[PDB]
Amino acid sequence: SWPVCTRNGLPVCGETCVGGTCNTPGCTC
Repeated sequence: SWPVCTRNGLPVCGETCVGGTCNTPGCTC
C-alpha cells in the first residue's frame, strides 16, 4: 500500500514501503 507492507489490505509486516517496495516476501505494498 504505497507507504506500508500489508497482508491483502492489513499492515501486518511492521515494515514500510514509502519508496514503493517492501522487503518481506508475503506482504504487499
